[PDB]
Amino acid sequence: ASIAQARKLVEQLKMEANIDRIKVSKAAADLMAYCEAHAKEDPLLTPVPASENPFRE
Amino acid sequence: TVSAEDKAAAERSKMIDKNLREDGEKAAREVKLLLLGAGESGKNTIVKQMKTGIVETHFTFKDLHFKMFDVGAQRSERKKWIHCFEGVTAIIFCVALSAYDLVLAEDEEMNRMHASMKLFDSICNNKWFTDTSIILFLNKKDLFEEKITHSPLTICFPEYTGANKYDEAASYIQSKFEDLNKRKDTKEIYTHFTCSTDTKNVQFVFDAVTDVIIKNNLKDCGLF
Amino acid sequence: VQLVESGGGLVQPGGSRKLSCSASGFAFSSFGMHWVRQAPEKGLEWVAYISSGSGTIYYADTVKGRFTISRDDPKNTLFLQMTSLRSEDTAMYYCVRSIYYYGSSPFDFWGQGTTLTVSSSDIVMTQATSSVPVTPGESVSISCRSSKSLLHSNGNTYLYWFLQRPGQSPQLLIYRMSNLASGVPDRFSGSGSGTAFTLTISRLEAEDVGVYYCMQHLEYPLTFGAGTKLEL
Amino acid sequence: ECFMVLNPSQQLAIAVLSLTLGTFTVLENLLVLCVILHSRSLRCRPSYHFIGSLAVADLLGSVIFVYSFIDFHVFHRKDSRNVFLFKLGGVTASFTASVGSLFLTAIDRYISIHRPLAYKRIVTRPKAVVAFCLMWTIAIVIAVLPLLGWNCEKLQSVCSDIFPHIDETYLMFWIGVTSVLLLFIVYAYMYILWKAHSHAVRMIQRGTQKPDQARMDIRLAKTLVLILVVLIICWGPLLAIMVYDVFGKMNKLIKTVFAFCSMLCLLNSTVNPIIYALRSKDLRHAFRSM
Amino acid sequence: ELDQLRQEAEQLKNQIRDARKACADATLSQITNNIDPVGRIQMRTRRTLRGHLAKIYAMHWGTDSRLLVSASQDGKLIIWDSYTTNKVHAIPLRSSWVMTCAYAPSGNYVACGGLDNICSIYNLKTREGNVRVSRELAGHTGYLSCCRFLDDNQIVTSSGDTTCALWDIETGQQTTTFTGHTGDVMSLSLAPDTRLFVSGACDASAKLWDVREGMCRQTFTGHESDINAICFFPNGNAFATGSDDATCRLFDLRADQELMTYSHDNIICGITSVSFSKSGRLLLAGYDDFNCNVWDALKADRAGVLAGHDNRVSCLGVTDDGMAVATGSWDSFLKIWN
Ligand SMILES: CCCCCCC(C)(C)c1ccc([C@@H]2C[C@H](O)CC[C@H]2CCCO)c(O)c1
Ligand SMILES: Cc1ccc2c([C@@H](C[N+](=O)[O-])c3cccs3)c(-c3ccccc3)[nH]c2c1
Repeated sequence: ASIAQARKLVEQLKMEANIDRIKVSKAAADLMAYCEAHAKEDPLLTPVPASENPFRE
Repeated sequence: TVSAEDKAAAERSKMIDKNLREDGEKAAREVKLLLLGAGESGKNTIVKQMKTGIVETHFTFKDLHFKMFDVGAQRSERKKWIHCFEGVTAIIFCVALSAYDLVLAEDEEMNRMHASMKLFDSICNNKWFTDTSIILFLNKKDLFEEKITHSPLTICFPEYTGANKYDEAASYIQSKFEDLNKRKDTKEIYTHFTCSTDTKNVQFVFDAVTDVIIKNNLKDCGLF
Repeated sequence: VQLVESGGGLVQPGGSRKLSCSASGFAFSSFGMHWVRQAPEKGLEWVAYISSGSGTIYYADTVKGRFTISRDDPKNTLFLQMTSLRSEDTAMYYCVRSIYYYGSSPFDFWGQGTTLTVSSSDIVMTQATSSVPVTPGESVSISCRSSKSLLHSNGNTYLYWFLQRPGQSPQLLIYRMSNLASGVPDRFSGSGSGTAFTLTISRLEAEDVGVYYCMQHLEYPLTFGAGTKLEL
Repeated sequence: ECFMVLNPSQQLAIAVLSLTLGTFTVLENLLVLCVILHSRSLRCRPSYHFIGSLAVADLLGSVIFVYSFIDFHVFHRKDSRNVFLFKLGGVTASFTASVGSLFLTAIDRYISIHRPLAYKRIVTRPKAVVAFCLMWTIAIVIAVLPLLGWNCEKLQSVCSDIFPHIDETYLMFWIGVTSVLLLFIVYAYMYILWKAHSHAVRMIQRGTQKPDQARMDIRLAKTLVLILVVLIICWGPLLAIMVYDVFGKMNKLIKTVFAFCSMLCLLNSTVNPIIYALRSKDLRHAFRSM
Repeated sequence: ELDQLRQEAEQLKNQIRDARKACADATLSQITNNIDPVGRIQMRTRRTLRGHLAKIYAMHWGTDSRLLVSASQDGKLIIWDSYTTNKVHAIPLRSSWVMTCAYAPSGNYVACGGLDNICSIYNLKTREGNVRVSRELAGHTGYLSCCRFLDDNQIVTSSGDTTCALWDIETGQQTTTFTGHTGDVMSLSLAPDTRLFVSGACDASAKLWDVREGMCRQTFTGHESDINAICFFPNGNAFATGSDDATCRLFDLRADQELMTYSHDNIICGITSVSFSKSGRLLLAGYDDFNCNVWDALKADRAGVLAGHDNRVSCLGVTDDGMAVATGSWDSFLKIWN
């Protein structure tokens, strides 16, 4: 019933409300730092010369 | 003239191309008929007359193979998977024609034909089927004509103004949904007035698709 | 998974004969049909070929106009027909089917073969050792050399390291680059450096001791090197 | 000899009207080529392939023919036999290509009307391009090869009278081919209407549902009577004077009436793309959208 | 009795958004700025494929970073060799209507599934030289949305009703069932570490699902329409959601908030697919405006259009190392940019 299904909903919301969270600045900076770490091996980002020549013919 | 690996790996493309081009023209000889409209009303019986998920039915006559896409038990959003059926030749819509006389309703004090109208307006103005001509079937003719005598039609809808004859009362409600069409140039609506004792209830639609076929060719060559 | 081979016996030169192989209970409609001949004192050499669809047939260095492959899978008619048979053809034959993909394992499975007695710019590799006496309990390390550049522009070098247990049929060890094959224990290993190729066996058993052979062929003719039979 | 039967009073009028009609032809043909050659989905079907073939053939033929005609009459350049025969080949090649394009369009529509189930595979790009190239090769061959060998000075020729240096046998060959292709076009456009009317009658008789009359047959008649009327009114007298040319009777007026009948030959190419590439609902919608 | 239940419902709902509101510090644009943009960067098609007869719906890369798989309206699943354009082999399906195809990390198996609410799994590396149906999971009443292998033995599927299911290959019985979203589910992306996954729904909701625990870890609400595509960051702690309202958005798991919104006034039509590349630098999106945009994740500005498709772009993909970029649209061609 509506009352029976309301218990499940309120339980889900109250178990969701207590989950841990961190600031956006630290999470955003991780992706920016992640890009710098793997920046070198990015053929699409920095055009790699034709020394290795993939997909040639 | 490459190495031993490539001289034998460029023959794999040859066989796969020959299989693909051979099996791509075998499925181009079949017509595809959608049934986005209600089918559980009376069209099941019609399916049994010719001979959960998408229900594919295969039949044939007059050297044409028809693929009926009975979408009955999907029970999901009708907008997400509707573009997958774009390009079908025709859409078979079905009405039981035994509701105003019976006053079956049960849609929270609402007659079923208001819902049927709503469905017809939703499907006839759809963007994916602007070039597809709906084909409408009406079933349960005998029951309707036998119990129309005592049934007051004006009570359900006061807009009607006519007698109780079976061969004039039913014609009024056809425009109710037919006039809802916003594009009368190409999206024609057909009717057959099927019966459960009727023996030739599929030949009609066959003729219909021919009218859709030949005209379609005139769109390509340019005679129109 | 299995081969049914028909052919054998004693014949005379000039008499045409057909040697057939069938792969019942096994899909073979898209398999190349390498045919291999046994030298009692030397290595195996490839003698006939046909590809998928019967659209390509090859031949060895000195066999043009002598052999012919006929393949027809509807009736399981897959055989070799002999033309202009000569006396010096007393040998045994293997039939190996293999097809080529990316990442595939060419020559992954081998047939049984059959013997046959007859009344009486090619790339050549060098075997480091030959006719080595057999001794149990000793790890095996065998080297080989190539006449020309192994590395094709596609980057797929030909490094065949076939092994033959004492018995009826051989098995593959390395096919392209130091990669193990199917149906073989992990004790075996292979490696290469430039024109130097190496086969290694560390653990020994009643089945680890056998004969070994190598191929590196960018062209159509395929032929082993000198026989390195330990039993000899 | 001298076949320039001309008076400047009408010479100026003929020159200016021929120039105006040629400008009209090149303008409309350029517009048709621009609308078709977008390399979009329109290019896919062979019908627009044939339509563009007709458009480009008329575009080149009209300008070449008008340039040659103005150079011949208002400048009186007699030139030599070699250059003259080469110049006259282009007009014949262009006209034969145009008739072939009309024949191919008529055949395409005949196939569409006759059997509609298999039309999507019967007419396909490979067969279309094969027939296209075959027709072009036949046209160019009949245009250039016979003129190299067949000469009035050679043997058994009266020089075709009105034409300067044409054999009597060569003149009769072209007329028959053109008449046969025109007759086939007429037959196809008549059978299309016959089948459409039969289908409409079958639809009405059996009682199936779906402009009070038969919209299909009436619309097709309205579309396909104008084409026949235009074709007849454009190539009626020209195919008759050349027959009278074979007869051999020479008059002062007949040269003038032939010069006047050139109007119809140029007007046919003036008007054909207007009735072909614009009457189509698909083509008209494509032009309106883009 | 229902009044207090509803009251506590909006109280709990308001509690969560208040916590989210105080968590935000600054916009992503102000911290991702002050650096040089990639600029105008587009490339021609180095390869171009063929063979399909109808519109393609899904296609997946491989672990070897060369081999490919593709699925279309017709019952064909084709295996592609990207370097040399030759078709490795083709697999006939049982149902034409398919939306899901996937390639196993080991390369032994492939997964397919469409409108029949079933998930078929075929075996590639077969000793008998064929491709045979290894498994056929049937535990849904609807239509599959996305399939992503978790391992050689665990597969997570998204049903079309409301749910997701984590399966076992040997036994068709579901190992775990995730319920919620109060509506249909369209997209399902799986983390690189094979421990978490997300899902996009037709109710503008995105929920984190715990693979082992089996309960909703987090719930994300955004966009005013359906969600059609989602894909994890290569780091594995973020994702991007494409919606039918012609706007993409960026979400971070620990942040639990919106970061970046990608939209253009020129386009009004929605996104069909989204994908990433190496280092998470180029967010590629395939729309239904016949084009396929490529925008920086840090800066939403345009950086290149891979025009050249005659219909709506349906699929995407990138190599494991980040070398080439495949595509695919409702025209039967399947291009491989590089
Ligand atoms: C025999 C080839 C048939 C092509 C029909 C072309 C047409 C009938 C329109 C035609 C042909 C020739 C002329 C002039 C005819 C005069 O007898 C001599 C000078 C010609 C000038 C054309 C130069 O290209 C013409 O006005 C129309
Ligand atoms: C100004 C001009 C340009 C091209 C041509 C051609 C041929 C070209 N050629 O030499 O084959 C062409 C026809 C159509 C397109 S190009 C003929 C010609 C045609 C048939 C027989 C003899 C000559 N007169 C021409 C006059």
